[PDB]
Amino acid sequence: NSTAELEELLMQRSLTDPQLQAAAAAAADFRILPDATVIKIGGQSVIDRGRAAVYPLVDEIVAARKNHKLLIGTGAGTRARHLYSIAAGLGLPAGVLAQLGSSVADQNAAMLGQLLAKHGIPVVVPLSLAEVNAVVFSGMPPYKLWMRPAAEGVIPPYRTDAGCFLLAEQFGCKQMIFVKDEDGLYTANPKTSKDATFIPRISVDEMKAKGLHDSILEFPVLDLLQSAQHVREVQVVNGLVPGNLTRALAGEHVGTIITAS
Amino acid sequence: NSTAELEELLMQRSLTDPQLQAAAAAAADFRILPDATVIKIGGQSVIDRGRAAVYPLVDEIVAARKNHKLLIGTGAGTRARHLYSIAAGLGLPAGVLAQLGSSVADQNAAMLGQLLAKHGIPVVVPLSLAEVNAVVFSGMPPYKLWMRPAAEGVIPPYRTDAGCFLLAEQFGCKQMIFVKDEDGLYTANPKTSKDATFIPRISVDEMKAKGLHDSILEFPVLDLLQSAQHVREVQVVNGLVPGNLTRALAGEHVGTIITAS
Amino acid sequence: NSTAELEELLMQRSLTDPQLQAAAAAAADFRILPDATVIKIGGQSVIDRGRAAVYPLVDEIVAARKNHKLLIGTGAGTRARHLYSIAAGLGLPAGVLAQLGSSVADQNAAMLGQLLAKHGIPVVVPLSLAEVNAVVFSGMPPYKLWMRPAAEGVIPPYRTDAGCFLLAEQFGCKQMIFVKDEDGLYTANPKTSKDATFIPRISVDEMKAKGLHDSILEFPVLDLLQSAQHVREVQVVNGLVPGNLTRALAGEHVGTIITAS
Amino acid sequence: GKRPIRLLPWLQVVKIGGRVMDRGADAILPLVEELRKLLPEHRLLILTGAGVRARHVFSVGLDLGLPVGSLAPLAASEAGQNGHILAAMLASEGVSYVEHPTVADQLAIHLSATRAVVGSAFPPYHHHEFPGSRIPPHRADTGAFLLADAFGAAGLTIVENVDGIYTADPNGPDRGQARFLPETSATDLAKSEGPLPVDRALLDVMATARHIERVQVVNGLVPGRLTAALRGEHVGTLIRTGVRPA
Amino acid sequence: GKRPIRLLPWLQVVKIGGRVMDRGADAILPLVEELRKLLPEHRLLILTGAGVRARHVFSVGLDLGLPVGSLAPLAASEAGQNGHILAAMLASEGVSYVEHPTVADQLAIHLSATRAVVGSAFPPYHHHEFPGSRIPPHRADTGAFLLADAFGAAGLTIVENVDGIYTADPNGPDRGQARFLPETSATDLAKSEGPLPVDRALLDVMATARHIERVQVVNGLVPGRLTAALRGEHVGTLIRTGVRPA
Amino acid sequence: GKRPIRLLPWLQVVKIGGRVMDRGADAILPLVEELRKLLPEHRLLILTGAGVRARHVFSVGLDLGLPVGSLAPLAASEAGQNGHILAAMLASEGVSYVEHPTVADQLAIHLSATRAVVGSAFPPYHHHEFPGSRIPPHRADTGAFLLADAFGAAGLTIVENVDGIYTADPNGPDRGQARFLPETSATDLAKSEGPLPVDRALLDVMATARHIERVQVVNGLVPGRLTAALRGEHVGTLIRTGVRPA
Ligand SMILES: Nc1ncnc2c1ncn2[C@@H]1O[C@H](COP(=O)(O)OP(=O)(O)OP(=O)(O)O)[C@@H](O)[C@H]1O
Ligand SMILES: Nc1ncnc2c1ncn2[C@@H]1O[C@H](COP(=O)(O)OP(=O)(O)OP(=O)(O)O)[C@@H](O)[C@H]1O
Ligand SMILES: Nc1ncnc2c1ncn2[C@@H]1O[C@H](COP(=O)(O)OP(=O)(O)OP(=O)(O)O)[C@@H](O)[C@H]1O
Ligand SMILES: Nc1ncnc2c1ncn2[C@@H]1O[C@H](COP(=O)(O)OP(=O)(O)OP(=O)(O)O)[C@@H](O)[C@H]1O
Ligand SMILES: Nc1ncnc2c1ncn2[C@@H]1O[C@H](COP(=O)(O)OP(=O)(O)OP(=O)(O)O)[C@@H](O)[C@H]1O
Ligand SMILES: Nc1ncnc2c1ncn2[C@@H]1O[C@H](COP(=O)(O)OP(=O)(O)OP(=O)(O)O)[C@@H](O)[C@H]1O
Ligand SMILES: [Mg+2]
Ligand SMILES: [Mg+2]
Ligand SMILES: [Mg+2]
Repeated sequence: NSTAELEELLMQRSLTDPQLQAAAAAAADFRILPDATVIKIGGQSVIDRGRAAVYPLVDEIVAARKNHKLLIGTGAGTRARHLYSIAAGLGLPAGVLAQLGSSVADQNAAMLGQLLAKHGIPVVVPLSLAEVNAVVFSGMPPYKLWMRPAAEGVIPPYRTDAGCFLLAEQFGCKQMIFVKDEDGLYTANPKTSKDATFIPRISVDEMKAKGLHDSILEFPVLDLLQSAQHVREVQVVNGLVPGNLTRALAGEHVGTIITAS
Repeated sequence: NSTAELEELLMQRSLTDPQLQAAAAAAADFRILPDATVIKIGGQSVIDRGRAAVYPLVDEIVAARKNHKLLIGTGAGTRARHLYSIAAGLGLPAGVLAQLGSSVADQNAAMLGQLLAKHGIPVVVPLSLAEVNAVVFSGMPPYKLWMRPAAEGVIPPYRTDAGCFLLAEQFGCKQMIFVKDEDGLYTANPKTSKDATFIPRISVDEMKAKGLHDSILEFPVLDLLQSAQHVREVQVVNGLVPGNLTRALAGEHVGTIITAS
Repeated sequence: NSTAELEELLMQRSLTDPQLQAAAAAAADFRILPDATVIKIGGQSVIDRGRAAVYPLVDEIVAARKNHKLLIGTGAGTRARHLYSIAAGLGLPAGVLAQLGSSVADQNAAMLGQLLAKHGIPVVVPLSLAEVNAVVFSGMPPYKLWMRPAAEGVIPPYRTDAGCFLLAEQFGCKQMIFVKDEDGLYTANPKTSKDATFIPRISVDEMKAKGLHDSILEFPVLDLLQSAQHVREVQVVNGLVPGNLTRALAGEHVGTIITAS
Repeated sequence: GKRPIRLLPWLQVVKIGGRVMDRGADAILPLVEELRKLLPEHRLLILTGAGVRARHVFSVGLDLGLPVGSLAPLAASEAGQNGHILAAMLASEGVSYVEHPTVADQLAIHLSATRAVVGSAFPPYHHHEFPGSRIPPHRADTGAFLLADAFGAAGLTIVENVDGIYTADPNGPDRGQARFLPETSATDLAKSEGPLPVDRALLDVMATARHIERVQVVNGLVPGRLTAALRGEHVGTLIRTGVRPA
Repeated sequence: GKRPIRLLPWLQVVKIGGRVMDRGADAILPLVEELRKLLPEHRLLILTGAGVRARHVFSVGLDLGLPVGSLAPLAASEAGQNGHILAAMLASEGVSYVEHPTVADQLAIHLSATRAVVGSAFPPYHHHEFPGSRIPPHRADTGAFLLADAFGAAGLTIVENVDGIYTADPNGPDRGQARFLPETSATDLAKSEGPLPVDRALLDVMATARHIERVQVVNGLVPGRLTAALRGEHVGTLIRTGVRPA
Repeated sequence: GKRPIRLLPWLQVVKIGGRVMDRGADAILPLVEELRKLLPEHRLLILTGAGVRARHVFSVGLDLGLPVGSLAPLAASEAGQNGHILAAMLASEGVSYVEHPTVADQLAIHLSATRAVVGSAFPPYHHHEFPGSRIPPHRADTGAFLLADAFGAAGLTIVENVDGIYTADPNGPDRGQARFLPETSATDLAKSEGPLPVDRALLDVMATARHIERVQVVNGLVPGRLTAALRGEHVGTLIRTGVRPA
């Protein structure tokens, strides 16, 4: 297209106009933090398990910021499940539940941040990443009462996997790593199935075709991934295995790589 | 005067008392950030022009923070003019218009900050200046509803030139550079006059005597400049010329130097 | 105790239950900022005295952050005494007085911070301490209307000595130094007694037995000190003696050491 | 299904298009007079869109290459400015602009204190806007609908600079082709390609809605249409959301 | 003595136990209906405690070794969440959650705008919590009392999941030993060792109190007990604070 | 000229001198009783000045060499503290202190909720205070006038510790020379050298004023003078601003 045609369309058409949408799609693509990696530290899968899970990951974070710029987001976990149960039983809508879950992810960010404070790493970005090479943040999206509900039920569909993914995408980060409590994706939930098979690499479409739309990641994240401009694959790893985060940051193919296409 | 006489006056007289005012004028003069330079990046003159204007200045900012401490303030531009037109047509007062203009300068600071984020430079001071040698800020003064109106009309008289200047003055900075879209001051507006002549150096009094009170700078800034204790001259340069900001920071007399006296 | 017994108690008992309290007491002890020192700069004793007192301490702070991590808290002083007198005369309760005193400690933090800004030291922690090795903060606790009153009168019992001490304790800092205007503790107030004797070292219990519960420190701080897990002694030094803060940070036994036991 | 409760069942939500505000006093002053007369009749949350200034900030930001999560808050700012302007015109009636956190958590107390408040119609998606398009998808119509449906409000009325929805842009190149639609469903609109006066994302949030059964788009340039719409009179385009009534 | 003035002498403060909220709709819905009926009778500050989720965050934080000043705000967050839930159920009556700075400095205007507001019962001690115990001492009962007494409120009523204070935990291992106490003094309670349904720190702040003479602990699981308590009827355990009346 | 609209034409603004507050209960308690009686008669924005504590912070800050932009917020803080004190005394009437951003953007809703609010009279110039003098020029009188005129308020009354403006400081070294001025213009005052009980910058903002035609300075130490001034009775010094009436 052309800058003049885009500006003409932007003034004279609705933003819904397909011709304007197509001209905007031709715009240049700036990555804000291209050398950073976003990592999600799971709530139920890691932080809720306490020292045995968190302390080794603290050690890995401290070791990694030496050669890797990190944005470290927290999940929510069992306390958010409790709040969702109370509020859902009262008939409260997804937008109210969203704010409740955010508070739990914030508690987890505070706990992790306090263990990293002596290493210079704050809870929050540009200045911190330039100096101490890492920050900690709460993973819940800020949608609050404006959370889009799911098709069924009042549980917010965009929780901390989505929040972390969207930050990686909108900052143009080079990599997104989800740190959970299983080695990766399996053909069935490994906690409730005896003979589930490990999947090292899969596309979103293949996951859907295998019935795995809502397995180790919030299924809305898989659709966000297919729409993403910058982060076109993600890696899921087991944070309970010593060194697994370090190895993933070093390029080792631990865990499962899920690709947009 | 003396400290004891000053404290006596401060307790026993009105702050309006000329004797108290004169004793306070004898106080010592601390400069908070004496080695920093304040630069204003114009809204209409630079940021509104997009990549062709902004990207070269980003490059110069990144190069300069190596040897120069910078406070980088943003102007507002065409969106603020639009808001002022809407609000003035409704009869809203200058104090209401002031807050509207501030939002536009904030948008410009966010856009510039995102292009500098990967270089460590935040949008906001002491810690940032110590570590990454630069910060970005919105240039509008914080007066809001308490903005003093002009003698005529409802356009706020203290806008982003004034905001940036006042910060340079109250931090005791060594230099104030306004980055606009003309080489400097001319004897007439160079965009609407065929044979305007360039002025390398002029005093505020000379500008007033030549009819130039309201030309390349908000005319209220010229009176602030004459009252200033720390910043007694300013430099106006063309940000559209490659390297012009770098050269001004190096002491080259590009553009126009306007002196208080 | 054991983790399983603690979690059982935490679910099944009131937090008031002595068995739960004892199990929680067996928990591991993490120090958040173990290598930092908290210093209180007195309001009445230092900042209210102006340049002659403050400037030498600024110099010492700048010299010290080279080898010492510092959290620098401010006292309140004569303006807070004035506010307390006005408000007490109106019958306002301790919780209202608490917020008034906080504003004065904030003013003092701003003044000290502006003198340190060119050295990179901000007014506020983890990032600042990692990079510039010091921060300035207002020393008043955040209790506001929820301040516990004293047994008699409406003056808040937890003021800036308590605020600074509690931060040192809850961050697990290695040292707490109160910077006042006397060489240390004496057997009587040295300003109102001719032959008071200097005390280099004393325990809280010994202070109480000698009638010194409310002498150079807020007496509530002495009880906090006896309850503390991490900071089990404090040092009180004269900030008006050149180099005294530097020498205390170097391990010299200037002043008075008050021990919990 | 066991649909969620209605938090503020007595609330009427009115979204004012940013392009209406862009017309300045000629459009704003009649609208302010109409709103003044509505304050004693309804409990109103008045939410403003963004308009042309957001198109300008998109022009600059897209030229700078910025992603959709950067453009979202930049546009939202323009809707906030429109809200501050409109609230100022109603201040003498006790109306103020309220910020997003206040709308989300304290709206009930604010509507107890006064008859109406003004806020920004954009949702606070910020840098968590969804990718796909370079233009932020969750805009003022979508934000206003999400809020009205979350609260279980009695209605949402969208105040436009046109009579409603046509089969083509009535100000565009196919303007002689454009036929007015008195009524439509969101599902039917979503299956059409072509421009609309409402966000495409509005149709998506209508599909998951739990309370609001219909939204009327009316011409704010015609005095009296907002008043009629708030009484349920059919004076523009009715959009059926697919929420089924009792 | 010249005791301080009463800032809000007409205020009634009600603290709702976090363990009551933890029972979900079965307990909350009757309580909400009772509160609705009380709004026209009293000017209410409703403060929520934390409950079981704070026990979980203590389990994690203690396992991570965190100090008591870290655990204090983590627990306070759960009380805030309970407050947001309860306020949402009362939104249609004009009730909203108000944040701590607003409670501290703007409560009078908020209770002029509406009949009740909800806030967190925990005090904002944050990382300035006192050391000694690894469990934060200044919790929801203590915060609610400090606030009620600072304001000079007409009363503080504590709404529990039990009838009041017993001589042993009525749900604990010595449950057959537990005898109900209709009335007690704070000083007598403070000299007992053993668990209570109220913070031990509550007894300490009662000893320095300047206005509140008695606090009633009542069973919120029994409809009507809160209403009776707010009229001074004896339906639970009365705690005498030791403030002497005129 | 086409002067701007009046945002809050029914508002009365009252500025209370910080030196009045400095007298403590002996002055504050009668003033509080007078304000209580005025709440049903007027819609009031009550703004407090700074007083003697700002002189102390100037003494320290000037000794430390700090610039005028540093001293401005330090003085403003003292005016805020005076405002918190005064509001606390009126809390039982529904009055609270409101912060500057709230005054600027939400005053209308706050004065719908309650009959009066208190705020700081200093303007939020902060480090953007003007250079020239080492003493901040835009102080409490100036801030209160800027706000009253921006809102188009019905009046601004300045409550002083003296009867009004004299030809010399009536408490100063030329005190036998001092003659009371019942009426003056701002332009006449601005051409006099010598001290005044009002900021010199007040005279400058009066010259660019768009609505307020007169400001009365009255003695707050004399019960009844504020009440009379708010009814337009001449009980102190009237300052004509030079805004010409219809
Ligand atoms: N096919 C599958 N393969 C692997 N794991 C699966 C599968 N299906 C379900 N899971 C489950 O998904 C879980 C991880 O999701 P979970 O929500 O616990 O992660 P989290 O990031 O810790 O969440 P939060 O942060 O929201 O607490 C695993 O514990 C596993 O039991
Ligand atoms: N005598 C003169 N010499 C030079 N420029 C002049 C003169 N008179 C008027 N100008 C105009 O002043 C303009 C610069 O002011 P302008 O407000 O555009 O700058 P800005 O800092 O970009 O503003 P903002 O940041 O508020 O948008 C130039 O574009 C020029 O057209
Ligand atoms: N026995 C004692 N030994 C030493 N000093 C004592 C004794 N008794 C009283 N004091 C007094 O305590 C004072 C220090 O307390 P003060 O409150 O002034 O300190 P501060 O930290 O500056 O306070 P703030 O910061 O609250 O203004 C000394 O100036 C001294 O006069
Ligand atoms: N099918 C259609 N029917 C009606 N109007 C249409 C249609 N397609 C495009 N439009 C155009 O949409 C315009 C309204 O623009 P738009 O919806 O962007 O403004 P707005 O709603 O005021 O802005 P905002 O979304 O920022 O509040 C109409 O003037 C019309 O030209
Ligand atoms: N002496 C006692 N009398 C009555 N209840 C007791 C006693 N000792 C322990 N308890 C227990 O305290 C329980 C109430 O728990 P708790 O006080 O922690 O909850 P809460 O007040 O709802 O929580 P929060 O303090 O977070 O608001 C009762 O159910 C009872 O089992
Ligand atoms: N010409 C004058 N007429 C009347 N009073 C004067 C004059 N010149 C000086 N003053 C002095 O001004 C005093 C009032 O002090 P000032 O105006 O500083 O206090 P304030 O208005 O209470 O303080 P603030 O400006 O902080 O609110 C009077 O008591 C009087 O001594
Ligand atoms: Mg539209
Ligand atoms: Mg209890
Ligand atoms: Mg005065």
